[PDB]
Amino acid sequence: RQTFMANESNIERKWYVIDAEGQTLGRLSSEVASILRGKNKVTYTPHVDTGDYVIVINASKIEFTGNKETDKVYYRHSNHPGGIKSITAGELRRTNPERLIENSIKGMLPSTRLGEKQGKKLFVYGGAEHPHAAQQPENYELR
Amino acid sequence: AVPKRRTSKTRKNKRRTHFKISVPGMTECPNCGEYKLSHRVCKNCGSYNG
Amino acid sequence: MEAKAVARTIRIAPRKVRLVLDLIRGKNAAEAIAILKLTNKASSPVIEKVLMSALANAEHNYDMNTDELVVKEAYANEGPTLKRFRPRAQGRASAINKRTSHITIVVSDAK
Amino acid sequence: PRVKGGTVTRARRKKTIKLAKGYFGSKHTLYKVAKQQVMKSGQYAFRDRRQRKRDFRKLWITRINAAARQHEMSYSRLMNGLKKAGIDINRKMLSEIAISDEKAFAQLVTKAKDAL
Amino acid sequence: MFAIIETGGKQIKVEEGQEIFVEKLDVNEGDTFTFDKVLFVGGDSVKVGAPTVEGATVTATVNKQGRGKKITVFTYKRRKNSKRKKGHRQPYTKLTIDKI
Amino acid sequence: KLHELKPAEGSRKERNRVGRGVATGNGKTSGRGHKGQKARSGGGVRPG
RNA sequence: GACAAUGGUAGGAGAGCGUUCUAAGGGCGUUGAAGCAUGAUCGUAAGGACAUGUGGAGCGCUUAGAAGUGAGAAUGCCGGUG
RNA sequence: UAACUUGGGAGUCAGAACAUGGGUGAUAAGGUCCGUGUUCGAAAGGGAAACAGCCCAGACCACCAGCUAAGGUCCCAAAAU
RNA sequence: ACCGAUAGUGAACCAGUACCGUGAGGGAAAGGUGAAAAGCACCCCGGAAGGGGAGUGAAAUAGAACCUGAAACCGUGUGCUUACAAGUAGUCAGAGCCCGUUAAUGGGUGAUGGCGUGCCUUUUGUAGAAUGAACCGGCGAGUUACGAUUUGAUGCAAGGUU
Repeated sequence: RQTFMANESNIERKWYVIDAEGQTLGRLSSEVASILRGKNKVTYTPHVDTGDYVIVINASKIEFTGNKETDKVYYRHSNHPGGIKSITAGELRRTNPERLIENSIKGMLPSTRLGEKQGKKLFVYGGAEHPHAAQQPENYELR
Repeated sequence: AVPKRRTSKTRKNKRRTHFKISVPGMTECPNCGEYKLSHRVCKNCGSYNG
Repeated sequence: MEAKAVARTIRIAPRKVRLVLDLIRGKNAAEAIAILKLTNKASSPVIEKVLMSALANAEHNYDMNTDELVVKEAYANEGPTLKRFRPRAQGRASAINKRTSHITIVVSDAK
Repeated sequence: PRVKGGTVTRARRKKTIKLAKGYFGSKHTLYKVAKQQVMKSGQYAFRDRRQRKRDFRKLWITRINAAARQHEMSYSRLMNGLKKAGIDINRKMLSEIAISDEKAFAQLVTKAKDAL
Repeated sequence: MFAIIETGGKQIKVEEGQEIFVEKLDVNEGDTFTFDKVLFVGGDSVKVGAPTVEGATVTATVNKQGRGKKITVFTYKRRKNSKRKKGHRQPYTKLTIDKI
Repeated sequence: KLHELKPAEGSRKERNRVGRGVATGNGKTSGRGHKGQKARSGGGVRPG
């Protein structure tokens, strides 16, 4: 029974910054959902969280491939009879680019009490700057 | 209508979270020296002393 | 040392008594005698006696001055119940319960 | 002779209630309900012994992949190299050898690479 | 100085004075055993190779033979009058490592 | 010796009581199968 | 010691545990029996022990024999409490 | 590695889907009535998102051990961005 | 090699009675203080009932609602845990925190992850929105007499047996 598990006491976490310039929405989202989850460090510890905080920058520059800016609809419901709304992925990005990236990455993390706490490590901002200079966020390069 | 399921000891004891009587809220009288109801007379000896 | 007092087979139902016992459990002697005398409930003139006679054993059997006493234990238990019936409509009957309780109070000097 | 049941029914309805303590509500109190839950618990345990040997293997494989990716080589590639090299160390030891010591692990990555 | 032995169809990480539990051997209590199949000698000492290192035996003393904690193997099939109940205690041997 | 007796070997056997649980092999239905005329009490057919 | 075998309903075959009573032998009990309560104990299972309380006069063990011999379900019968 | 023979004890007589030959219906029906196989009934485990009957495979018990089957390797979710 | 108070007579308890019916008629429930009443003088709280002491006794947690006193159910105190969460409520993995046993890979609690649609009847097929059970305790269903046929055992054997 020689197996090592990691507890809150022995876990540390880093801060990274990813740039969305010239990146596909689904080719960037997949790689960020493996950092938040902590599948790059040797002590995986599925019961405990070991992931790292990431900061997206320039999230407007995100790019879609083929006729999607007018042929991809995001639907929602408000529980009232007949109330079902929709907005095209083009207009969403010219309106609220933080939401676009942030609702694609979260559809790749599990839906449990623990995947809800790993979705709070994602900070998204359209501008080339970010207000988190108080830490030491080092850059991470997507492969 | 009739009840479909029995009620457990847990769900019964939550309902009575609020089934309690409050403190009468009394004060000492500056004659009798005995607790009396506010804005009433001292029963032990009647002196309202408005 | 603690003096106790019991009233066995009082005729008020047990979960009507329990509403009052809460208001006094933890209070002080003179405060407890006053609450049971300014409350509108029906179990007050009986519970008060069980308390006015726990303080007569706290000083006549043992020797404690009745000023520094607290109420430590106050609970109401069950007693044997009486079976009764009340005739309903269209030739049918239903049962009735005349419930009973035991009341118990322990006063102590915190030593 | 007349043989009435005595103390033989009570003696085996308490062997079943003691096996159910910590169960919620009435499942640790009443016999009819605690007997069904004691039965289901055994069936789950038999199934859960088998899956414990599957769960832990997919834990050692994630750890080893995350250690190997640092040296620009996939878990699949590394495993194929080790077989050629005839090292024969199972998944559990490689994960422990990696977590405890980084240097020993490198001495393996290199051999697998040489094997190709 | 840790090594990787191969005793009971399994492998075990071993350190000096570590208490390790393995499958039932024939050696008597209070005797001294030895392991002839060592796979990996490393850590502080020189990293070595495989299938098996040359020489490199590991020695230990036997402390107790025993029987593990009891379990109960119950199963059934619903709506069909079919149940079964069995017990089990797996035996073991406890050793202490004293020379790698 | 009236306190250590043993009959011949092979001779006595224990009778079979049906309807005494599931692990005997003769439990619920007691060796009759399911509904019919040979499953009711009072029996099924004439000797002919 | 070697090899082979071991999912199971209706159903057929084999070996076992426990309960009350009796015969013979051998024992424990006011220096506390049965039974009731708690425990982290031993058997492949049905099950068997040993300590500690509560109680206050009866009860086990070995080998045979005889059965009102085992309960979770019948809109089952009776009592108690929700 | 089975066969037949004489004696003791039985249960069963409401079957279902899938593939392939045909009636009947309309080259309709998870329709129905026959021939020929298998699986369910009486069969757990892995895949088909969930899904008795479909593809793989027949559980004596224990294990933080190895090599494979159908099906698979961007993330949820183990293994090729 | 019959029962031991749900048993044995309907009936161990003033029972063919309390009661139910115009009538013929039906028909229950209910045993146990101690060896001996030695069945709690007197004192205190209270209108009493009921208590707290002091005494009787081997024992009053033996006080006439009297041996023992199980489970449902109702309470009082407390060691770990719970107010962003979608739960056949368990089972395997697992930190943190509190105790110390019929001493052995100990006991209690459980943040968080994986798997996971009660039991019984009846059916080709039931998580089933098909049936049954409010819960706990007691009682509640292949037997015997005589004949027939086949297996095992024992005795004698061209005899065997009343």
